Amino acid sequence: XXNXXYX
Amino acid sequence: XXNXXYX
Ligand SMILES: *[C@@H]1O[C@H](CO)[C@@H](O)[C@H](O)[C@H]1O[C@H]1C[C@](C)(N)[C@H](O)[C@H](C)O1
Ligand SMILES: *[C@@H]1O[C@H](CO)[C@@H](O)[C@H](O)[C@H]1O[C@H]1C[C@](C)(N)[C@H](O)[C@H](C)O1
Ligand SMILES: [Cl-]
Ligand SMILES: [Cl-]
Ligand SMILES: [Cl-]
Ligand SMILES: [Cl-]
Repeated sequence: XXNXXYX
Repeated sequence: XXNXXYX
């Protein structure tokens, strides 16, 4: 993970 | 990707 979003 | 670094 480590990313974010939101999709 | 998804991992990091820095090499
Ligand atoms: C992770 O490194 C890339 C280069 O490969 C940069 O372009 C990017 O800004 C950097 O990402 C940030 C944001 C993220 C992905 N949510 C994490 O918090 C990382 C550690 O920092
Ligand atoms: C997403 O990350 C930001 C930056 O650290 C926090 O401010 C935010 O609280 C966080 O979102 C929470 C709530 C969410 C979107 N429902 C998910 O549970 C994420 C993983 O954590
Ligand atoms: Cl994560
Ligand atoms: Cl992070
Ligand atoms: Cl999402
Ligand atoms: Cl690197």
